[PDB]
Amino acid sequence: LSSSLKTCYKYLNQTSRSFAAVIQALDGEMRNAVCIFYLVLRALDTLEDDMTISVEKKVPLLHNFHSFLYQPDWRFMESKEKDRQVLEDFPTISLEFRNLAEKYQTVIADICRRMGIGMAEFLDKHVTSEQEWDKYCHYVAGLVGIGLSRLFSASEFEDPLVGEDTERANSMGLFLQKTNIIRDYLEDQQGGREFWPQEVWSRYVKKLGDFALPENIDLAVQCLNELITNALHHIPDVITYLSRLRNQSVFNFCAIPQVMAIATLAACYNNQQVFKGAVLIRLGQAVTLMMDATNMPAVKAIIYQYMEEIYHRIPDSNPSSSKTRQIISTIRTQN
Amino acid sequence: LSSSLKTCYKYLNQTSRSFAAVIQALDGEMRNAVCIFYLVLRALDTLEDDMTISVEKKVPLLHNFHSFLYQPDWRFMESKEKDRQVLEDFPTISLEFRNLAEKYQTVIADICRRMGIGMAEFLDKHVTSEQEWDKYCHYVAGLVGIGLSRLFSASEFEDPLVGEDTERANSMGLFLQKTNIIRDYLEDQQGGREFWPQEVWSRYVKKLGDFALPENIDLAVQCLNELITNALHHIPDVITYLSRLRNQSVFNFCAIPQVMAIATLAACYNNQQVFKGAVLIRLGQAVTLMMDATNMPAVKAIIYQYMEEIYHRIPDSNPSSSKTRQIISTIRTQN
Amino acid sequence: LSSSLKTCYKYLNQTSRSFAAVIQALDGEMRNAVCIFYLVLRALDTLEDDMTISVEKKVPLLHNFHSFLYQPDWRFMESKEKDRQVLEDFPTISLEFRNLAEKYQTVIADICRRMGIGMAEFLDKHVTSEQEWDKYCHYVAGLVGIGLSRLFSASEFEDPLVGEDTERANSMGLFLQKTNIIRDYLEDQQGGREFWPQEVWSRYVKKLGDFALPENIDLAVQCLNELITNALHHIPDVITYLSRLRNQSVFNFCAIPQVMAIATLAACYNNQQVFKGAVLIRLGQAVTLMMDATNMPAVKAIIYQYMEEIYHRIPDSNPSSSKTRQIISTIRTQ
Amino acid sequence: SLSSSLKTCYKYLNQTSRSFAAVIQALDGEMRNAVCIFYLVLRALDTLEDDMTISVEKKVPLLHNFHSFLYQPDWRFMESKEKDRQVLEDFPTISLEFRNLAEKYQTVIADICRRMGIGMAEFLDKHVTSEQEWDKYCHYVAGLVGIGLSRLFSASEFEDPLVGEDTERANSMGLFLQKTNIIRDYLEDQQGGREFWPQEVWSRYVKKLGDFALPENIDLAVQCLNELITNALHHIPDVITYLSRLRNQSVFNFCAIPQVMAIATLAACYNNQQVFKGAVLIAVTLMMDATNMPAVKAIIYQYMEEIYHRIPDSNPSSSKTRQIISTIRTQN
Amino acid sequence: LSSSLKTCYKYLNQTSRSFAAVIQALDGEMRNAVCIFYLVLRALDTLEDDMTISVEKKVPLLHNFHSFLYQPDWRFMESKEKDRQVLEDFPTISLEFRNLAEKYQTVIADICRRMGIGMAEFLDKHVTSEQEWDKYCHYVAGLVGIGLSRLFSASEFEDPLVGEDTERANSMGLFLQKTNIIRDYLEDQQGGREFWPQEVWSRYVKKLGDFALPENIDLAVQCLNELITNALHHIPDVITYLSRLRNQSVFNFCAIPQVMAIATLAACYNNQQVFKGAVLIRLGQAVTLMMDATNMPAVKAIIYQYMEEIYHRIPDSNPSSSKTRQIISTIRTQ
Amino acid sequence: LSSSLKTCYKYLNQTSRSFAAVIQALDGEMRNAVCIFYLVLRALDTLEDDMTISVEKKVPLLHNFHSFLYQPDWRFMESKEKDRQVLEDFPTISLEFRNLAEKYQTVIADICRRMGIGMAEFLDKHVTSEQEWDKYCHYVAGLVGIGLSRLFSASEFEDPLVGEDTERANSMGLFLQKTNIIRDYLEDQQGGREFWPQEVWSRYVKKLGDFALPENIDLAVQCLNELITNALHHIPDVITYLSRLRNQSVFNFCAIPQVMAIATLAACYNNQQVFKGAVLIRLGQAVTLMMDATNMPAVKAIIYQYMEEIYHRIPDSNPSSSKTRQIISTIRTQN
Ligand SMILES: CO[C@H]1CN(c2ccc(C#C[C@@]3(O)CN4CCC3CC4)c(Cc3ccccc3)n2)C[C@H]1O
Repeated sequence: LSSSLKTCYKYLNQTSRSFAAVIQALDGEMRNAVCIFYLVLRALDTLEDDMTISVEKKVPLLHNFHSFLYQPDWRFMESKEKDRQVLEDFPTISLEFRNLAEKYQTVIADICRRMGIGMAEFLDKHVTSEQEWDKYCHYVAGLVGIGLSRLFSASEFEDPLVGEDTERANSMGLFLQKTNIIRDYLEDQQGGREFWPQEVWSRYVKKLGDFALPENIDLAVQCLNELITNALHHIPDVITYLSRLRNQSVFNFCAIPQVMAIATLAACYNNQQVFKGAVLIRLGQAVTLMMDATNMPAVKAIIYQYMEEIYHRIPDSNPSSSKTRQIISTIRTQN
Repeated sequence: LSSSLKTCYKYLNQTSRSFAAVIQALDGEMRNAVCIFYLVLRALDTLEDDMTISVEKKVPLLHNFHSFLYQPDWRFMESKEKDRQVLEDFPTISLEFRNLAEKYQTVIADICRRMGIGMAEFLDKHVTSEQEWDKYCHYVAGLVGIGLSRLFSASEFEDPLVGEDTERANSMGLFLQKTNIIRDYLEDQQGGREFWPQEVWSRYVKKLGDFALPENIDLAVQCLNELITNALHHIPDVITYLSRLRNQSVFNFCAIPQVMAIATLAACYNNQQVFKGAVLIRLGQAVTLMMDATNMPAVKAIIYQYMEEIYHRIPDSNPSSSKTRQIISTIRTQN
Repeated sequence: LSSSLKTCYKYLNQTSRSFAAVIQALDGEMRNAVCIFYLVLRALDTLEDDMTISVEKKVPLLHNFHSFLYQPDWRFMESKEKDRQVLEDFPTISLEFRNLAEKYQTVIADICRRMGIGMAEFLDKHVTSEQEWDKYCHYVAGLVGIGLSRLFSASEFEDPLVGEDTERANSMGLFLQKTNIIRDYLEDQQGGREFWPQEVWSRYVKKLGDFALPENIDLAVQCLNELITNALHHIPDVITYLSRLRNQSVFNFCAIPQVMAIATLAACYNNQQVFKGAVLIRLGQAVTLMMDATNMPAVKAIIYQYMEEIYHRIPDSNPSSSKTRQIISTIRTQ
Repeated sequence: SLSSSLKTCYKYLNQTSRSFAAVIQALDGEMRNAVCIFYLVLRALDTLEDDMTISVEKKVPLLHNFHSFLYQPDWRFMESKEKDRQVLEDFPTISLEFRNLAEKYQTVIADICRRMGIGMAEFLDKHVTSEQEWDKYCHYVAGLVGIGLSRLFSASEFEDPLVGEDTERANSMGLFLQKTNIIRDYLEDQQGGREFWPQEVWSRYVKKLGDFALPENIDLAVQCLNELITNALHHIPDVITYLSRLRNQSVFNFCAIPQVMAIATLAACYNNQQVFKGAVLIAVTLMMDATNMPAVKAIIYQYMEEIYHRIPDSNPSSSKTRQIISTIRTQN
Repeated sequence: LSSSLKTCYKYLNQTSRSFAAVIQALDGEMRNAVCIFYLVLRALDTLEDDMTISVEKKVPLLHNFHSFLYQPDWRFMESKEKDRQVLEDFPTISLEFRNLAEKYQTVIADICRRMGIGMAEFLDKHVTSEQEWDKYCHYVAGLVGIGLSRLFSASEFEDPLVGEDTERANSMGLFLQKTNIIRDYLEDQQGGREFWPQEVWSRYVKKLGDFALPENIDLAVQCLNELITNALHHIPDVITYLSRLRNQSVFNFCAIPQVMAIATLAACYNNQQVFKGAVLIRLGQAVTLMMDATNMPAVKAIIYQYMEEIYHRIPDSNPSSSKTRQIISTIRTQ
Repeated sequence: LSSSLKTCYKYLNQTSRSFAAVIQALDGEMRNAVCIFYLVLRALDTLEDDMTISVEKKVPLLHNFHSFLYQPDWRFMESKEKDRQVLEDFPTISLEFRNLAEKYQTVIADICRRMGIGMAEFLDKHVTSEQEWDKYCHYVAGLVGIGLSRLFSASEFEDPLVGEDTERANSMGLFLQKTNIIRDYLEDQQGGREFWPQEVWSRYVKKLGDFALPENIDLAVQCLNELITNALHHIPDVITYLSRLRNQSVFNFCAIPQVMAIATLAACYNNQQVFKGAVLIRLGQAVTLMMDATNMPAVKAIIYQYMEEIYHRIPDSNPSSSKTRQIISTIRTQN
């Protein structure tokens, strides 16, 4: 009934392309909790992205963002990004945050603190190792999967296990983040951002930006398949995690984005287009045509169908061909 | 093995484009009760539309139609309409009506009696105020939502509350009827039928027929968007009503047509093609692709997706622009 | 993390174009049990189809196939089939089979044995009568539907009532098989074998190969509608059988294949393309574009929409029209 | 408000039914009225069969056409002198509600009424002789009813299609109840001039069935009582199988409770001289009711042991009784 | 292991002869929420019944009782009633109240607030019409059935439709209350408390206390039967309300007390003993002892047997005979 | 249709007045396993209790009994007990023991082995401390609770937790055993056996037999209430144990005997009749009557009512009054 809450949801739909719909469809207290949660992370993320903010002035913000949640008057009017109104009109957001049950804000604020730490940390460096890729993805998405699970277990809509297995929840976050990192190479590159792991791309070319160069299209695709193969290893945890949910609204919120990500990886696999523009979500085969992602067995079938689309297009001489068949074979056989 | 019951279903399939399937999919008792309810209403509508029937002769028929249900031999042989078979062979349909449990009989007859009254009432006039629009929609559709709701409750497949809350039931009907009226502007025009509320279109043109003329397309679309905005006010009730359903076959029957109507309004909003012919139902955003309208959370997600599709296309100039944002905001925040 | 199990699933995906995913989606012990069940039946079918194997050497292999399951070192390297890797490497499959629980093994073996016997029977004869056509289908598909039902109950993921209803489980199989046969006419014509009952086509033309003759397209399409009408008679049992299920993974597994088959028949009905080439699962109505085969009410709606897509195309010319409408009518009032 | 005719039917149900009104009224949705009406028409038919003031010549056509009177709106019978005659004199009210039932239910009920009428007519001139004939008679008046009820459960979709298809198990449900009642109502019937115990059985004990009423034959009476009960016990395995297939709670309650009461009646009558002098009066159990399958099994097993340890070694059925009880005990 | 919570359950058992067991049997959070709810109502009721508290002092206590839940030190030490311990040690009870989740606190406080106003309203008067009887029963019990329903839904153990149906929840309360009021005629008369509606008993006697007079036994039993007939009218709602429940612990909690009340009315119907002391629930027709009140179909059967017990004892001469038959007919038929 | 298996069931019904029915009602594989388990224990108990079998002969019989299960022809023809038939025809029982799945054999044999040793350990002594009472009861009943639980988990009709939590399984047996020992005081006394713990009764009289003396009735009842109070301490575990069962047949089997034991204790509490003969079912209350022990909530309510029947009788002057109120209070407020 609130006017500020009405504003929060307006922002959610303003800044979110993939989650407003499933968030708003969440039952009870999760609706506003997840909604608010998304808004604070957006504002936080909007800070790390504004390069017009000196590193000397930005480190503080990231580190003490979790504290601005309790500062009714706090805000930021010195941002030029496109999602500024959430910082400028942050008071409206912080307000609703404080209207949440403590237990929920005890989770959201903890994550905001821990994320701000990781984000600041990677502020003056790029991802080198695959281990550091995980690490970075942990700070910006893995902790969100962890934070979301704890919110679910806290509302009691889901068993406490969900919130306890930070590992599985971590994978949920990593799979989405890696998928988007892979798919947005060109966009990120043209923006001056580099997220692909140097220890992986340096085996192909001198510098990451070279993949934007058409003469390197063959090497680029090869690196793409290696990165995708890497992300595929999280699928086992995704299935395990999804298979433990019992609340329908929570399952949709969780399953749908994951399936959309898997669908994106299948479309991007061995696809030169990843280096020319944006990629389009191929719906599944003739079987998936008759099924959606709202029940576990169907989500399984859909995933397996997307694996065969990848498996069937694997180039014999691709340097990762063996690795790709290995993980896919593991996904087919695991139960 | 009843030839008459078989004949009824043959008729159901010959006249119901979008309901035969979901109707025949209803569990047990509701199947025949809803099939027959559709057929009798179908016959009533056929009489109501037959312009070759003099008013003086049509009024008593609409008024007394409900009584023919109990007259074994009653039938109408002077109709030229396409679906005239349900009138010429009414004895077959009325016979099955009399075979339904008494509790379903009383609901259908009562609704038929009240609908006939309202249909005759609007035979000599057109819709003036937006209030008359609601009254007209109530008589030919709202009452149907209420009738169906009463059958669902009486069958025990759904809670007593579904049949009791007539306002929510009424909204289900108004939303479908308003959507179809908005969608079929042109077709009705080329038929001497005017359903758009006078007190609304008279603010853009002086002759409803003027919207078909393109010197006014810009005004016609303004009127179009206003009416759609009116119709959107029923969605909160539609969500509330669907949220109370617990029987899957009933949920399918109720939700699917509602979701299709919402998809339709989104495909007509600020769309010039409405005044040039038929419109198509673009799928639902990337997410929707993975969601069937067979569970409440999914239906919500879908409904929100469409709301944003409309919200994203609101011209700042459109005279209803702020009302359209207002209702959409109320729908997305309201839990 | 078993090596041989991973291989079985590699063959599952390899040989099956439409069951792999739904099989891998099955709950607990049904997963490997049905996968293995599909591979063995696959190997067995591979033999029957291989025409290089003599009529005297084939019969034995068919009759004893079920025993090979317990004979570790048993293999077969003298086949020219595209899916011979299952025969050549049968030990990998027999091993995992032997790793299944006793309850599952029993079922699978029994079906293989009975199927074997049946397949041998039609090695020298042909599909003459419709009753005969049911007989064959019962052997190559009907019994499989029963085996699956039994596995569901044995797994106890489904009520004991499922495995008991052998009559409708058999119908599940008969419907799919008659459908594949009807849709795969030309490919089977240009292949050497004919599965369409002579008693039915013999009343249309003198040779099944004659349907491939453009100068008979009419007679062709008419014989087509006639057979399809025959397959539609199984739908009531399919609906009843599916209505009984309570496990989501089992329902998806049973319902999606059946629905696709129905979509198939609706595409083939009164269609010439069944004789020139192969058909497309043309889109469904507007409503169906909303639902998917994962819950019974939705499966009913989808079925009804295909029945109407067919019914509205019935030409009152067809010697079958009367019968086509008759069964659909029955399907509508159930 | 709605149908006062239906209210009259439930009034008759409670008027004529001593043991089923409550569980029938408790059935879910459609089964409720269908089973109520089914009970009432059978009750009218039985009232005609049992009325001895109606000559056999006049009675046979009524029994043969009863199933058709269901479709004759004004038909009724005003010459019955039986205590339950109100259902015949006001049959129009009952057939009216019978005709308001969905057709799939009418079909089942009329069919059972038709077949039962034929069977009842067939037994008006003859007595029950062989055990095979005893089953036949029980099939007509009760076996077909179990079959009828089962077909209604499947037709309603509250139970699996199998329930109505397995006519043998459904038939056993009826026989067990009817044999039990026949065994328990020996005296009452003898005093009414009606004989139901198989002649080929009681003849091996006395010359005239009415002799068991005589104290000087009590020992022989009890021996016969035990042979019949022993016979009746053979239906239990089928009863258990039947109940174990039910999935609807209201249907389970309706089917099991009557069967348990009948089993409790046999246990109370076994080797009991009371069956021949007056009326018979019906510990782990007392913590359980007959509303879930495992509990029903337990209750049945307890009753079986009650009979088992009471079996007189001298009794000539002694071995037959132990064998069937052992068979029930070890049955899966 | 809270000592204060330990004390609350101790108080629950000291004051509730017929609810402690089913309350302690409730799943998860409903357990404490309903225990506390019972205790605070027990205190409020003791205040209402204490005739040593003047009306001008009592009105504020009743009106503001709900606010006392949030006053840690509030308590009442001037009561002479038998259950005054909950009032004298109210802080221990209000403490556990404040420990309950906010969603439960809100429902309990709201019902105390509303009940406080209703009780106060009736301090200066006796129940007159049957409409007034319903209003009074609504205030002291109807609101509790409504409150309990909201607690069930708030805990998620029950569907939200349960708390939403205030009409039937209200009937659940009126039924228990009217039954107790009927049963306790004598005990209330000897206590100087009159609850039987005046517009009803004044048609039989000059003073409600006259029913305690042996020479009016006949006019007393008739009034008794008229009140029971009135109470029977809530059974349809009771059955409807119970059919909606899905959680076993909640079902037992709601069904058992209703069934005991039904057994009580049957025992009291046309029973002279009502005016000479308490009445014994013995009851049980054939079927009964082979089924208890823990599943809906059984509950229905048990209720039907009790309705038949009453129906079979309805005297022709009784002024309510027709009405009594009508309502039971309605119960058994629909 | 095995003649040896039905002979086994004949013996079960012949030697078990209160478990034969619920055992026979057990689902699938549990049925035979539990039937056989009961028979072998019945045979073992028949040896232990036979006083015509010398200590010299008995010790080897109790210690090796478990091995006789594997010896096809082992039998014992010198028993003078009433149930000697199971010993003389042991090959029939052992044959069926060996036909059970190996996993069940492991359990049954293990328990017979452990029980054998425990019984042997007590042939030469009486029960002294309360710690020893627990030990004796563990050997003859607690181990059975553990064994039965392991059979349930092995069969998979119950979760592995049922079999793993041996402490709760042990409590189920101790409760029943302690209840039987309390109830059978007088019968055992006239039998020459003493089971009441000496460290408890000695604090009241010189010899256990003195409680049977009319002049010691007051002291006797006091002792009785102390032992009963002791037994009540297992109730929380009984509730915990039963609350975890998922299979209806297993629930009935475990719950009914437990509730019956609770009713017995309630009936014996502060009851002088315990020392003049036997006692029985204090028929419950008004709430009880309306509920059976086939669902957990109902079992809880039934148990709580009996706790109150006891609570209501605790006389302030009983030496154990405070201890009795304490454990009962603990039983009331534990979730
Ligand atoms: C409460 O939710 C329900 C509301 N629904 C409605 C509402 C109204 C109608 C209608 C209608 C008509 O009067 C309009 N027109 C077409 C059908 C009849 C006769 C002429 C219809 C059509 C209809 C369907 C089935 C039986 C009767 C009518 N459906 C279906 C669910 O969304």
